[PDB]
Amino acid sequence: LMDQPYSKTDFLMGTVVTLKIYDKGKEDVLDKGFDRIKDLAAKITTSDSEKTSEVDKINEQAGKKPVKVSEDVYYLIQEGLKYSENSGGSFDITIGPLTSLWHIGFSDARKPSQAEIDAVLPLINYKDVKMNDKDQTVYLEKEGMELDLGAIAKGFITDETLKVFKENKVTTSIIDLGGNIYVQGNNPNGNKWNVGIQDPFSPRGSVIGKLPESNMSIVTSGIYERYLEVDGKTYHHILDPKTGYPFDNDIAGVSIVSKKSIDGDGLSTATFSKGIKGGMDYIEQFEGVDAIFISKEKKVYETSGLKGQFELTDKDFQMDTL
Ligand SMILES: Nc1ncnc2c1ncn2[C@@H]1O[C@H](COP(=O)(O)OP(=O)(O)O)[C@@H](O)[C@H]1O
Ligand SMILES: [Mg+2]
Ligand SMILES: [Mg+2]
Repeated sequence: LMDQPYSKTDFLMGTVVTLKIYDKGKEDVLDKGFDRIKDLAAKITTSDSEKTSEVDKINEQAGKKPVKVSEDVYYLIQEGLKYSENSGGSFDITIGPLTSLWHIGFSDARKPSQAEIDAVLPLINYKDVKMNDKDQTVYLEKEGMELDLGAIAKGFITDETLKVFKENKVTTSIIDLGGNIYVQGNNPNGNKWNVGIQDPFSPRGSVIGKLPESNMSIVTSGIYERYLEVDGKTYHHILDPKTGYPFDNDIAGVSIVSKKSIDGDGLSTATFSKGIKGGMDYIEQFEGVDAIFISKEKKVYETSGLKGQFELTDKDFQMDTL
């Protein structure tokens, strides 16, 4: 193991992405990782006017005909439908018509009018996604429907990147896709990795504290990471598919700790829909999954798996308990 890792940085999917590998001799696995990330993102993205992705193709054939898709996309949509069901539809990968409408995080983001929202809500229904395992085809049942895999793409890509790493016998590494961290192995000095917990009020990278972790995903969401501002008001990018407006409750930010990064992303949105007290309860129903919640009043909560493990460093915040 090396003290200083092999490191590469890029800007993809609208975020800074960095990979670090500490195993001597494996510098070329960084390119294998970024290659994989780029291949997955090209299949998944809807927001490239120059290329038609598999997701784009599914969307343009809504109500028309099923679409042959690759194993990567078929798999990701299957998992998205499970998270959709498991969430009670507060998370729904068919939110596409609604997220296209606000298009938060792009220079043309806007607050649509209620009448425009009302027109797209009847299109949001994960149950209208028709999978065929035999054919490996995906069919949206009604015209107008749009898939949006945004809320699970970085988790899936992280896990797929780790698979690339393990295939090349990488043992110690850090994968950072902006709002997703995976830490593999331990620090070369033998300690667990000290994972920063994001300060939801400050730019990405600022932290309120550290959580020691090894071989774990940490996924972070917050009310200010991608948002729109108009008339002195803020609209973040995690939308209520039943309302058309961003979830409004006491959560400022949440970091979810799990074995798989996709479960991190997956569980993120149903957690936002439930608030602090309800989101902790939801997370307590999932074995091997925990969370640190940060409320709008700057108080910090741990689920049972994590109780007493977060090390708070920012005095503006305070540990609290239900
Ligand atoms: N309720 C929802 N269910 C499913 N997907 C959503 C929902 N709201 C927004 N999305 C899509 O998923 C993305 C949110 O992903 P998330 O992981 O929470 O943010 P980040 O990209 O900062 O990690 C949005 O940008 C949008 O494309
Ligand atoms: Mg997510
Ligand atoms: Mg994410």
